Amino acid sequence: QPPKCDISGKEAISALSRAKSKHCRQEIGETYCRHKLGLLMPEKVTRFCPLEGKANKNSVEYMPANPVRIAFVLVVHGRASRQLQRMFKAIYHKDHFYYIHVDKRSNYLHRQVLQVSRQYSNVRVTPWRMATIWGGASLLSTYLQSMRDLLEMTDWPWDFFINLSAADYPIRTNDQLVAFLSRYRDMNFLKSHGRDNARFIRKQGLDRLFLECDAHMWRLGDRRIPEGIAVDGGSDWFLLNRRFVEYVTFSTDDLVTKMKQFYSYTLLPAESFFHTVLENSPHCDTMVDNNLRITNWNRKLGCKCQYKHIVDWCGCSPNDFKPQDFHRFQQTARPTFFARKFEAVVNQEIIGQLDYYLYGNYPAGTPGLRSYWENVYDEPDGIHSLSDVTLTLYHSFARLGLRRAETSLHTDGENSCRYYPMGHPASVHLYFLADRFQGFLIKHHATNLAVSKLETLETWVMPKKVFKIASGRLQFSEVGTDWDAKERLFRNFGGLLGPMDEPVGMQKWGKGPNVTVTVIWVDPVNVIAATYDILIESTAEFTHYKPPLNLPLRPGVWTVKILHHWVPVAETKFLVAPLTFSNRQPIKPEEALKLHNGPLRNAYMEQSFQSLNPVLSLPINPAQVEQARRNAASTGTALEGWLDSLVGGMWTAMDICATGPTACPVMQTCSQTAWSSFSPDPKSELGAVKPDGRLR
Amino acid sequence: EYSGGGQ
Ligand code: NA
Repeated sequence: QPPKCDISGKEAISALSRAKSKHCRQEIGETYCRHKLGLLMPEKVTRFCPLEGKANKNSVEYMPANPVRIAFVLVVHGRASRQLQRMFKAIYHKDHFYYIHVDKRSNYLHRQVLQVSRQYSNVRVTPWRMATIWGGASLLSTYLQSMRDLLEMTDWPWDFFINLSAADYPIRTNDQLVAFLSRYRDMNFLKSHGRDNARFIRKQGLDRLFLECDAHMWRLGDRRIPEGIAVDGGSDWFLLNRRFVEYVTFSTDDLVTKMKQFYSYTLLPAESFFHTVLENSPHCDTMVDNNLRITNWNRKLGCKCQYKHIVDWCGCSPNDFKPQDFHRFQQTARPTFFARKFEAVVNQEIIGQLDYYLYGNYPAGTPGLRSYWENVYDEPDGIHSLSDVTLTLYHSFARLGLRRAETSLHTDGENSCRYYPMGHPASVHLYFLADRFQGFLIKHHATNLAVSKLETLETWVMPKKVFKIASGRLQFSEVGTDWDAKERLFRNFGGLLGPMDEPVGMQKWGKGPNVTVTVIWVDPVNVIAATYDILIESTAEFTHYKPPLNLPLRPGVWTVKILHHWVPVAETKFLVAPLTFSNRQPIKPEEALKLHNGPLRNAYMEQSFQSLNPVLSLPINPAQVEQARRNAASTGTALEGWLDSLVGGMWTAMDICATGPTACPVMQTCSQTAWSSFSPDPKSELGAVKPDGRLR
Repeated sequence: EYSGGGQ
């Protein structure tokens, strides 16, 4: 289906060669040809503002007689439902309104949000849901539709529109926010970049044409900035009053119409659409150059072009706050009422500090305040949303818990804590305590074999410590995947790895003169897979590197060693698990053999290091090498025993509880433990509205 | 205050 016009632009040709679907290629071709004929983008726009330039207009203790009612639009994604609930508790008041958009790809979070909206009459969920990728044009589409929806809800007489993410948190009380906005109810709060505007346009790619399709932002070519209007932008977090939102939504004048068209094909549209419209509209004199937010920008860490695979551009994102940042929420310089970003899996202590600062400590004896639970798998989403790696390992963790139940009962006769596993895991949680990862919580079903009854259980597994130092600047060493360069940690928190994974080695360093070290990767039968030196500059805090290891990796316990002139410094270990599932079905002999017998070539790398095995005392045993070939052919129960002995060597079943009635007389009820996802977690629990109108 | 960082 050739295009409507000759497509010659290098960027369009690149997008068409990378796009995955026909529909996308079609829309790419259509957009490019429309723009080539000059019928897609407006070329001149009317300015209605009577000011020569920008306005820049210029206390929270009083009690207003006519307090504003706020429409909070929450645009949320991911797994952090309990943190969302905690933040919702802090910002909730019975007189405001909450309209929650959950990313189409975040079905677990959406189910949790529905429980909230079913509880409270002033909480609703968008029935439509977009896949709001980073920088996507769909984010402006999401705000504009939510504004239209909210203006049509006549039962909700709201005065301001405030957008928040699940990583935002208030830094002042609701009372102070309402008092401030009630005094300035005719103003709009938007923060501009304030620096050179030509540089802003170029860095934002505003003079480039983009198209969102297939959950990707395709760069299609250049375009002109329309004449007659001033273009501006900055933060996409703002507070807009109802009168301005009505203008944006229902006006058909030249400015709004053409800007809606222009920004349908714009990267990061929400960082400049509302600025450009406001400054060129009849409301230009209402603009306050302050979005009342603190955004934790840190360009040295947050600008790693980390979204290069989602958008045809390089971007930056704010860092997560840490405890050392608490004093920044107490600045009196300018009015500020919210901040971002906060992530409980990164640092929950600063969240707790902030929440108790605003609304007081919880009563003594309140449980769970230093804990965090985050669901990373939920049964309604299906085992096909897991990978073969995580399905394999979650199954193994459950069986590890069942063995702990059996061995924890000391009886002469029939063991009433012996179980047979049933089906697949029902849910998996990450578990953190005092900002330390504690491992996984697996909820699973099993038959109690003494009474022959199905029971629902939860197992806590914790990884064994493997980092070992020897007689320096090295503080830690870890192997993982999905390294987050902004937050300097692996987002695959358990280090779960399969034979087809490409592991990454990380080192953490303290201050001191520059130094060079040697890293050596050792596979489970003592084959040296890779060796390299790395410079550790005096200012370096983290280093990492993904060695090019031919796949598949031999399963078992690998070791990574760090040397300093052949002097041992430290070592860590990691587990490449053999898989018991292929495409979520039990693995078959021929696939098991091809996956578990080491890399296709003889070695892991073109260069061999057989010369170093005697130097480092890593001799290769023919009897182990042989037993690994025998293991590579195993399936069924034999493969299960190989995997489970590997897992048990690197993981510990810390505890196991029953969710309901149990016949095992030493099993605690989950809700009565301190660690279970069923135990009380009041800081994230939402109850009845109090007489003061609050939940917190 | 903006998130874009060039091509
Ligand atoms: Na509701």
